[PDB]
Amino acid sequence: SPTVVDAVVIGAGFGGIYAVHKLHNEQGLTVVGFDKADGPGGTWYWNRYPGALSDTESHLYRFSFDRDLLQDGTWKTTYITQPEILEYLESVVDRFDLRRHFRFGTEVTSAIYLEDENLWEVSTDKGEVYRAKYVVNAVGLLSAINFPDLPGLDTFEGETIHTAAWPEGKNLAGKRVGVIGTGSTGQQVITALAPEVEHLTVFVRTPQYSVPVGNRPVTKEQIDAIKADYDGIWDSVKKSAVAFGFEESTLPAMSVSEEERNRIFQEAWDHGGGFRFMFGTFGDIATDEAANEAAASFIRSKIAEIIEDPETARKLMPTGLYAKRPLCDNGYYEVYNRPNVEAVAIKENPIREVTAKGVVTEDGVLHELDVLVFATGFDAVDGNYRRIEIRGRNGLHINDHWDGQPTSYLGVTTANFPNWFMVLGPNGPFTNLPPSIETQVEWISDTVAYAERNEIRAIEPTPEAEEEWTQTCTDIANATLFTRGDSWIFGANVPGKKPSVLFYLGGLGNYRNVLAGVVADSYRGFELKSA
Ligand SMILES: Cc1cc2nc3c(=O)[nH]c(=O)nc-3n(C[C@H](O)[C@H](O)[C@H](O)COP(=O)(O)OP(=O)(O)OC[C@H]3O[C@@H](n4cnc5c(N)ncnc54)[C@H](O)[C@@H]3O)c2cc1C
Ligand SMILES: NC(=O)c1ccc[n+]([C@@H]2O[C@H](COP(=O)([O-])OP(=O)(O)OC[C@H]3O[C@@H](n4cnc5c(N)ncnc54)[C@H](OP(=O)(O)O)[C@@H]3O)[C@@H](O)[C@H]2O)c1
Repeated sequence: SPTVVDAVVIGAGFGGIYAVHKLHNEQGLTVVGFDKADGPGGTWYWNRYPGALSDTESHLYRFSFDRDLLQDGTWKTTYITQPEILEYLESVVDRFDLRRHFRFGTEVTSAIYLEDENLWEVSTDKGEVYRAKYVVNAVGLLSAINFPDLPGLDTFEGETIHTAAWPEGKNLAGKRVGVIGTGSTGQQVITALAPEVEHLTVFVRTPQYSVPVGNRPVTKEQIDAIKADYDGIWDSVKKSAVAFGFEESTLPAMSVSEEERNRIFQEAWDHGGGFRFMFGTFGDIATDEAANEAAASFIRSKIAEIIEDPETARKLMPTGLYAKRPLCDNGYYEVYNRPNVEAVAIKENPIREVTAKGVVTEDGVLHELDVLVFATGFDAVDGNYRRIEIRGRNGLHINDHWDGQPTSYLGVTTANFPNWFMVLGPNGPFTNLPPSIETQVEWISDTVAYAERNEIRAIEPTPEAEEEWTQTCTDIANATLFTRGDSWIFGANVPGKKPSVLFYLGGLGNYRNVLAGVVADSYRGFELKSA
């Protein structure tokens, strides 16, 4: 005796919160949501590591769809910490009475399409079964935990924390900590842990490029000036490419004098923001090799000013293309001048084994550790889809459908899987994410309503349309240097995972233009089954 509902939503982050609001409050459908978390927040429920903070400016790292909720927003700094975002997202849940629609502490273990009924059968880890005509997957593009295995790790004194599963209230003051990982998460937790711990050991494998964040206090008059121009601010954001609120440059870097190139880089550096350094200074830093090297070397010279010990600056000096997700920090490079901060270059002096009481290097040197923080990445974009049994038409598994690379049509849809939608699924926009999540959930909500109104019982894309979208994303990505960034953005960070394109990099405005032309062209690329 399964529970019948119109729509199932998986995940209670940004995407699920909004999807439950659109499907129930606006369209009046019966909806059930799920999250293995005990409450809402998604990313910001799980990542409670110290230093966790958004690189989207405070006034734009939030929903834009409700004007009253925009005029009630509050914040203290130019950027916003994890406890502030979790609080904001919880406030959205109470504001729209969404809580009662969500089954928390529950994991969706299977999602099986029943063709003869045109219904999805969704079963959970608690034993309950549901049947729905629509399924909306908001399972998170940076959500499936990546946890590398090390020799003898099952045999260790003390705790092993992956940053995306940090226990609330855990403080490491006065302890002896090691951190592995030098991406955005590692930098934040290294910078936050340095003043409190008595010895920090950073196992650095690939040092990265990072600019100052510039997180400045915000006055009431500043907030009010933003609130009285919210419409135009969001209008410009949604028409732009990366949607961070700053003017995106079209000036080629090597077309100006060396002094002007320096002046522009130094202005962004002093202002702050990783995305602004990459896209707000010149227009070809991500597509022109000479422009990219000008940006990379300017950052290197700054790191050489900061880190006094030249041998310490050597291990932390980033080489190669400036083509990973732009990073910014609250004083990351100054940490290594502290006497109680050690850097270990893992590529020269590798990790050999985890002992009972610490980590041994091929140094013939053990580093004792009360705690070992894992600042490693995510099985990004497609990870949380491959972890569960998703079968569509003819019972074809999602892993067999996504045999090689994960694919979509327009980032929100895939073939053989009718009435089945993805928020931040494969081959979607690469922007400030809340306004791209809103764009997707809005199109998904409008597409369900169109099915309900015109009596369609199954919508799904054609293989021809899906392959056309893959090619469109592949051609655009091949015009950039991100394809050679060697990061999670192209699926190169998980061993066993085959690299591929994973993002449409045409920008949010072009993406929204593509979605609107698809709808106006009577859902071009979509097969409709009626009656
Ligand atoms: C530390 C950090 C900082 C970031 N900073 C920024 C930033 O400044 N700007 C920006 O644009 N983006 C940022 N991001 C990225 C992005 O904005 C967030 O990941 C965003 O909140 C995604 O929202 P979501 O709802 O799509 O997914 P998530 O927040 O990841 O929510 C997915 C949810 O689905 C649940 N789930 C998955 N599978 C199942 C299942 N089988 N059953 C039940 N529940 C399931 C998970 O528990 C999770 O709670 C950051 C990400 C991280 C990790
Ligand atoms: N906006 C924000 O402030 C913010 C903050 C945190 C996260 N994020 C988002 O989340 C993404 C991922 O961030 P993240 O830093 O958690 O992930 P990440 O970019 O994948 O970083 C993983 C780190 O772990 C290292 N590592 C991986 N496997 C290892 C192994 N087997 N042994 C040793 N070291 C290993 C990596 O080194 P290698 O490079 O050598 O592989 C890297 O330094 C970011 O790009 C960003 O989109 C955003």
